[PDB]
Amino acid sequence: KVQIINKKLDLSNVQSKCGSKDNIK
Amino acid sequence: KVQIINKKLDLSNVQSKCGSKDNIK
Amino acid sequence: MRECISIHVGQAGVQIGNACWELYCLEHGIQPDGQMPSDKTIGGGDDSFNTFFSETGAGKHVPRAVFVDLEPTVIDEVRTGTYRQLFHPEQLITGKEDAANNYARGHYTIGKEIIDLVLDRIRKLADQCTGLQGFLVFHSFGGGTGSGFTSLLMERLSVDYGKKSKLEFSIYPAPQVSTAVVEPYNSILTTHTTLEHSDCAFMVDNEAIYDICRRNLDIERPTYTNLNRLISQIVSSITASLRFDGALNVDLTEFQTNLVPYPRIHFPLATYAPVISAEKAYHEQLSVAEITNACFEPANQMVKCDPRHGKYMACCLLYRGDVVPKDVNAAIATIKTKRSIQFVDWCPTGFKVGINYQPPTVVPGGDLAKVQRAVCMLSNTTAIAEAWARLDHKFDLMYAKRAFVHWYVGEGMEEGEFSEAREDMAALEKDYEEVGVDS
Amino acid sequence: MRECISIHVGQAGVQIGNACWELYCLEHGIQPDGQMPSDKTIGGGDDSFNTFFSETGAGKHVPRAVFVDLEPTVIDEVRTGTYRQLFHPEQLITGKEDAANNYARGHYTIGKEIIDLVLDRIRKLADQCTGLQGFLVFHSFGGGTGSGFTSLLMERLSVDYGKKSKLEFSIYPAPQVSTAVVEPYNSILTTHTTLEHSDCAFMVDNEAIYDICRRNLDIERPTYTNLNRLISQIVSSITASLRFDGALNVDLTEFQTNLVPYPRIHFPLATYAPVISAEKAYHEQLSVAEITNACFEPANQMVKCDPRHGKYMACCLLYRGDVVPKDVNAAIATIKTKRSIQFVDWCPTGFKVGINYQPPTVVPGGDLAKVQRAVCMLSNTTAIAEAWARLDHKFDLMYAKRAFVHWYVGEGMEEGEFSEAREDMAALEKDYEEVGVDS
Amino acid sequence: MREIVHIQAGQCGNQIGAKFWEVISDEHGIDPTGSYHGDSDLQLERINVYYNEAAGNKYVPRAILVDLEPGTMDSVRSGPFGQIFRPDNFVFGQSGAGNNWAKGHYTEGAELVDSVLDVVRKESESCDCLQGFQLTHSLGGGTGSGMGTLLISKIREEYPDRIMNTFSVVPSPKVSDTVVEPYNATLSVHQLVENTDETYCIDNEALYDICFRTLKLTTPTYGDLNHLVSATMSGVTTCLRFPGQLNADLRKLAVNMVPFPRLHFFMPGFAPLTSRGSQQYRALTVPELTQQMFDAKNMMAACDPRHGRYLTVAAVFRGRMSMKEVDEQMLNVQNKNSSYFVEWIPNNVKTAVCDIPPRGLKMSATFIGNSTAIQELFKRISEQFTAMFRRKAFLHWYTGEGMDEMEFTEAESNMNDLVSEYQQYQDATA
Amino acid sequence: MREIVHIQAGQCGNQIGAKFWEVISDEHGIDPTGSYHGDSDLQLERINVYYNEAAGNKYVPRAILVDLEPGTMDSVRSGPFGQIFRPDNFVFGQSGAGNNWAKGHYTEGAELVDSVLDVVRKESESCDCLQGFQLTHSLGGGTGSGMGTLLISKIREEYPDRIMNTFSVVPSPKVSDTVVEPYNATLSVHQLVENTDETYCIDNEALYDICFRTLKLTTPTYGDLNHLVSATMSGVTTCLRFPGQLNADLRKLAVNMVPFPRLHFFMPGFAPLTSRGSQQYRALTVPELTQQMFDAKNMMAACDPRHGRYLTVAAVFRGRMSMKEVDEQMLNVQNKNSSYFVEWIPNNVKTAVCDIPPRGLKMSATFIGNSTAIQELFKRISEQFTAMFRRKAFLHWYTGEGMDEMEFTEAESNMNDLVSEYQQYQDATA
Ligand SMILES: Nc1nc2c(ncn2[C@@H]2O[C@H](COP(=O)(O)OP(=O)(O)OP(=O)(O)O)[C@@H](O)[C@H]2O)c(=O)[nH]1
Ligand SMILES: Nc1nc2c(ncn2[C@@H]2O[C@H](COP(=O)(O)OP(=O)(O)OP(=O)(O)O)[C@@H](O)[C@H]2O)c(=O)[nH]1
Ligand SMILES: Nc1nc2c(ncn2[C@@H]2O[C@H](COP(=O)(O)OP(=O)(O)O)[C@@H](O)[C@H]2O)c(=O)[nH]1
Ligand SMILES: Nc1nc2c(ncn2[C@@H]2O[C@H](COP(=O)(O)OP(=O)(O)O)[C@@H](O)[C@H]2O)c(=O)[nH]1
Ligand SMILES: [Mg+2]
Ligand SMILES: [Mg+2]
Repeated sequence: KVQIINKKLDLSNVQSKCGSKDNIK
Repeated sequence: KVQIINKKLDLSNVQSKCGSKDNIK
Repeated sequence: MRECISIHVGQAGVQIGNACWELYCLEHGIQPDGQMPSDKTIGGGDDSFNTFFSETGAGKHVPRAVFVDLEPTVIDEVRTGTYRQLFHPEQLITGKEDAANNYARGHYTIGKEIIDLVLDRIRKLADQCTGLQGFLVFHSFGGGTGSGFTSLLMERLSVDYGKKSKLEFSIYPAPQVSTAVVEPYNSILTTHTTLEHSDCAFMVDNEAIYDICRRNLDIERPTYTNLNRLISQIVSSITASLRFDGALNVDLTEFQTNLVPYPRIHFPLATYAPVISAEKAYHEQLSVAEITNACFEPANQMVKCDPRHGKYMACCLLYRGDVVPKDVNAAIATIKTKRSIQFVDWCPTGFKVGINYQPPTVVPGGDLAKVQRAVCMLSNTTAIAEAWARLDHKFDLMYAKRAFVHWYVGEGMEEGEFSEAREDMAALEKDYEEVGVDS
Repeated sequence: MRECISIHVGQAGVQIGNACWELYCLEHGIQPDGQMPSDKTIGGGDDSFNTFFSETGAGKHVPRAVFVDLEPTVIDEVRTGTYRQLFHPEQLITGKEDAANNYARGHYTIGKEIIDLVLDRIRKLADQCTGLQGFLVFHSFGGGTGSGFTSLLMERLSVDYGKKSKLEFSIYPAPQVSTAVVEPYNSILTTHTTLEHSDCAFMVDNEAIYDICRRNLDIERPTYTNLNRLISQIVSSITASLRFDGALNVDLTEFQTNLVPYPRIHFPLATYAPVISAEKAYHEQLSVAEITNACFEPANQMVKCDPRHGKYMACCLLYRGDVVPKDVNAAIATIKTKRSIQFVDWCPTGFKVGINYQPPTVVPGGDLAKVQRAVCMLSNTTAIAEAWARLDHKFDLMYAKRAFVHWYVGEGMEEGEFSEAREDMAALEKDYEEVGVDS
Repeated sequence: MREIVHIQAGQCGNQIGAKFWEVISDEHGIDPTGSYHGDSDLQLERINVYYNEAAGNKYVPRAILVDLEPGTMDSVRSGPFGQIFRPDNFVFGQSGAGNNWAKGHYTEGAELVDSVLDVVRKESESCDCLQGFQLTHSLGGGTGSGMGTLLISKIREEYPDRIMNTFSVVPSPKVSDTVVEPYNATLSVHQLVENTDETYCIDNEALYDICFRTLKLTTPTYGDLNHLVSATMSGVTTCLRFPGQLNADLRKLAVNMVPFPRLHFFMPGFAPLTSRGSQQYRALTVPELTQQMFDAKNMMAACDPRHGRYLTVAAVFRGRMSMKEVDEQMLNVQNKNSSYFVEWIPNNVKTAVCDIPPRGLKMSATFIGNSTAIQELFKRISEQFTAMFRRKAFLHWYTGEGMDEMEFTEAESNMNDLVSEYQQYQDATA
Repeated sequence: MREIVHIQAGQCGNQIGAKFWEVISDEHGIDPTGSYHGDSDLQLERINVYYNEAAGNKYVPRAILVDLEPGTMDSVRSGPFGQIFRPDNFVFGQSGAGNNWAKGHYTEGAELVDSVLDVVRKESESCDCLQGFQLTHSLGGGTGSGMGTLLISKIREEYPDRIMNTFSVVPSPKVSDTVVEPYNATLSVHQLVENTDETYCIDNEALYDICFRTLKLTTPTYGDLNHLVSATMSGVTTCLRFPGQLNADLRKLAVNMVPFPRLHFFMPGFAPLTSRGSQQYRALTVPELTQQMFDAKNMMAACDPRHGRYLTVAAVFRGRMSMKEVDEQMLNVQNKNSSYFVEWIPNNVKTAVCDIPPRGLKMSATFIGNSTAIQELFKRISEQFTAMFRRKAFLHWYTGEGMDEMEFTEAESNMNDLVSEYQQYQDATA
């Protein structure tokens, strides 16, 4: 009467941190 | 109940490739 | 003059430290008992090794090193080895139970017991220095004691000193070979906690060193001995600019000034050339251009990856020995001309060069043939993004089922730490993907 | 100054390479260990052998050669022979299974495994050269490894460099003697794939060398030893114009400029004279005119064929040693006067001449008597069209029943390749028939 | 330094541990008098991990002997190495268990456990750094099973942060030696799965198969099987005693080898194993050891591992070797047989290398595998136990000791849940 | 480097291979202890192609012994060279085949083939570069025939890209030694023609004729016939071991000698062969070896090759020779006897020269011929098999092992088709 501990894992939406485009304008 | 694998082989019509007569005129 | 403290953490740290200090004692002519066979000057002079060896008593040189581990066996092996009378007895700090490849242990449970003693010894060593410039930390990501205690010590040192440079030499988890089942978690947690506190961490790979040994050194059974010797050669070539006068000297700050374009991308790949066996040494003419060209061959990378899959952001060429600057100029021009090597568009000046007069020295009983010139190269390329993605994929595969998670959770590692580390690693991958896009 | 890379592929390639490098080391006075018994100049000078031998270390000369084979036995014989300490260990590349006289294997299945390593070594050798002019490839048509891997390497080199000359010395299948049953298929496929990628391929024949040995050298049991020695003499006479200063020097490009009238007809026949035993050497006065006349005798052709059956399109006379240009002028005028030798009408100027001062050198324990002058002759004649027709007839006889065809088909050699090769060989025969018709 | 308290319980305990201490005393140069007469400094460098030094060059093995009848202890005391053991640690009863787990756990063990635990505390307080407890015992044996379960529970309560390792002799798939072995095994695992850190499953039948097949032995004894088990035990803790290129203590093995808290059973193996005559025709290389380890016929557990998949693999090597060689062999193993490893664990193999080879060998290797195939053992035990319990087979012998039907019911339910967990973790799920 | 796995099966297998390993150990300077005590570096230069080195200067022949009754293996183990073979590779059953191919292929071989294939895989994984498999066995023998067919099928499935060479003892044209030899031979070839790369046909009767006629022997033994067969076997693979002016491995022979996939049977020959007294009156030249090779009385096959034509001819020479001499002799042979070669194959002869002569000879040569004349063997076998099958002669002995009439029918039909193919390829067609 057991069930495996499986979780739905996702890194859904991760943005970059280095502002490599901040001076693109 | 077999037959030899004989094929009718021919190099029928082969033309030259070097234009040795291109400037004959 | 200038000073640098070498910190060795964990199994790989202590072993690489043994190799490195053997190589230093060979280069500077320092006997295993701290004495000099040509002990004509005592307590000063140049004698440029004042950076790595402090002067005590009369004629005894003491290395500025701190060996830390939670398992006393390797430190005891140091305490009974050839250099047992070289190191100061107060430089060898031991716990009584290693971290069992559990980052949580070495970071929270066991590391907190000796971190204060380690920091006190580091402060005592640094207070004896006048031009302290950098800290060298040797550790492996997979090793729990190395990983966890290194993360803790890096945080503590970043808090205590702040403006001193922090360089790391670390063994990246091999893409195929592994020694611990939980290397993904330890690696991900250590990277997440270490990223913003390190100036430059140099990547090496034992599998790449296996391939290099087999191909170039013609050695079929290269145990950790040859690996440690090659790593020590690389470290010595990096520190030779400080230890010996060169035609173009390079301090330690220039490395992070030239190799780190963004504060979050500071993982350059180490290479080394020439690496030839003594048998083919007499069938080869090692010119400057040939070594420079061999440095950029993908088969000579100390990290298993394909540099052709990404682009270079910065490359540092450190030459040693009989090196002519004109030949280096022409070789760099040729390398830039080679269309198979791509650099990021936003870095039109992608090379930094340094030339030191001191030629490399071969350890007696070693593997490499003696050469009159050698080149240590350090390159920051976007090719390691694929290795980061592989590590993140392995972490996801193991974490979707919470495999090994109870071991970390029991030590106080709250579960949300893994989610935070995973998101931060995804952000690092996004950073690499964004910086690699031209415009 | 100028440079040339010698590539030896297959059994015959490696054996002829052994003979050739022995002859070169004898001519330039280079000891088997790369040293010079008169080592008074190191790393430069003239010392004109800089073309074939690179300067490494201090006093060690390293031949610019690459030995490739899929069967390691002959390369190991080189690795344990007299010149094992001469060649660079990285110049000897081996597979682990030869092509079994199957062109399909060496071209597709096995050759693709080491072609990249061979090309990388070739690029590393070429990057050390400054005036690289030509590539020398030694191979036999019948040999599978030779044939298939040579075709593959020729395609790859033609793609990579393009404008560097590509000369071949190859053993034409003997009209009567054979060593493999499937020599027709391998020969036809190799010729079809190699034709448009070679600048000039020099033809030799083991049966013709047997006849030459028996008639001129008076040797009843001339194994591959005498064959290889004669081939090496021819190769050395061809390269002497580069290696030594002459009264009329000839580079490598002049050969394909003077011998190739049409891009598809580049198969000159090699000859050599004088070839006399030491016993009749003291009953003979070897003048220039006599050697020139003996060069055009059908009994001295290195390829079993009758030059009287066709016409000459180009003839290169390379003289060595005590040679007076006036005597060469008169001898060429006499040869042109001789009405039994026919040249194509569209080539009124059918001779090219070169005179080098260096006399030929006899290998100790050799077969040929020492002479003060020798002539190596290279002639492009339409007489080889009959040999091409014979090979095509044998191919038709074997292919009408699909004999041995499954062996090639299994390796991925699609059946239409044989039809394409047959039509291309018929087109080559048509080319020879058309260029041989006056107007 | 790190110290290991070896607890011996039952007939398996006493015999296997007598052979084990013989082997350990041989490795460290300790003669049957306790005086050190070795030839290398490494023998005394880490002699304190299994020995206490009483001044006079005499070393006492840190072992505790437990039994319920003095016969086996008399046999041990009168045999070889009898005088090295300090006689303080021969703690025995008088009634015996009679192979009844209920008896040995609730009456005789309940009477003797106070003395046994006092001895345990005495040996633990004298330690410098207690690392873990090693227990040698059988499951079918009433003394072994009951006394071991009771002692493991009590010591786990006493030291919840130490390593609890057990080497248990499991029931054989064909030839059982005890009528009430299934109930003893069920009730034993019902506590072992809760209190222990890791358990190594040894089957005597697999050892007999290895002895007749590989070693070509015609008259194997329980003592020679104990020699094999002792070689395995010595290989397990070689890193706690001698240096090496890559060391691994017991906690590192527990961390790397137990993915989830309840799936801690392991299948041990050993290499090399050769007959005396065949020694002259086979070379000792790392590929040879690797092929002998990952072989179904060399598994000392009563299960063909090719029926399930592995979760974690530990391979501790002994002797001078190349790490590149071992790593390449492990890569070849994982690549050629990828279908035998769970998809949710990349890098399934853990490695370690000690520089000191066993006595008489150039190189060796100890295998430790965590395979889902071991569910066969637990499923067969559950089937036999259910079939016996439906008819109340021998049930009065256990109900007379204080047990009720509810304890058997809970034990069987937990066993079914453990089997179901092993079956659940065979799903790739990805 | 290239390695050859020699598989011995049947009585022919065991005896012929014992003599073969005697000869091979003599050529490489390996004494009956396995220790190298030779005198030339070339003996160890390619010692690994047939030997595995176990540290201690001992070399183990990479051979696998297979049988269904331990008598022949006991005779081999107790005889000369018994201790060099590592005893791991004596894999035998207990029932024997009783000369019944059906038994040895479906019951006893079916029981023993798992162990035999495990041994094969063990020997193959230890190789550096597996080149091909050599099988020595008889066709009339039930053990040889059945076990060989089963093993060849299984190994061909296991390694489809390796060379499968067999040296089979074929039925004699006059004196048969087994009552059920025709059925065994038919059912054996029905699988050999499908799974093998090339098969060398040895007849004991032709060997007896050569022994009484050429060698002038009065009391020839099966061991001396095995000596001749072993000299042939050593001459076949001399290029895999020693350098020479022109080398040829096994795949080169398979490519040059098999024109069409089903016509892979070859007739072996050997030269020189002289009596002891006549050695003092005949010189050893290449013309002498050439005339001895292309001689009907020197063919070890049970057929006069002058009745048909050759498709491919292999002539591997040993010893210092002139290539011009050999080539001129081959030209003379092809020119004077052009009517014995098929018109659709120009350049019928393949050549190779090894620089190391056999022990005691200045020069030698091994003959391998692919002649259409071998259709006589297959036609006689088909006639005898049909005559026996019409009356169901001994049919119950095979139907009791699981065979039906359809398997015999298919075997006979395939045999008739093979004979018809050989007859078809005798047409000049041009
Ligand atoms: N190149 C090289 N790598 C090493 C060496 N020693 C250990 N490693 C690497 O270190 C990794 C394991 O981490 P360790 O350093 O051994 O462990 P640790 O730092 O002692 O920390 P713990 O896990 O608590 O033992 C392995 O993947 C090895 O590749 C060495 O001497 N040379
Ligand atoms: N003149 C001369 N010819 C040779 C020599 N060696 C081999 N040959 C010729 O080479 C032909 C056979 O091809 P090989 O070169 O031996 O075969 P390979 O190049 O090794 O390729 P494989 O077929 O795969 O073995 C024969 O017809 C010989 O005439 C040699 O030393 N001298
Ligand atoms: N390997 C091994 N197994 C043993 C030995 N002695 C007994 N056994 C096993 O242990 C079981 C007997 O249980 P035992 O411990 O003697 O009974 P207890 O008094 O109730 O503990 C049997 O199944 C035996 O197979 C031994 O010396 N070696
Ligand atoms: N050349 C040779 N032939 C043999 C030898 N022993 C047996 N034979 C032949 O093999 C056949 C016997 O089959 P055999 O293999 O012994 O029976 P099996 O047990 O069913 O395999 C007979 O026709 C013999 O002529 C031998 O030592 N040398
Ligand atoms: Mg550690
Ligand atoms: Mg070859």
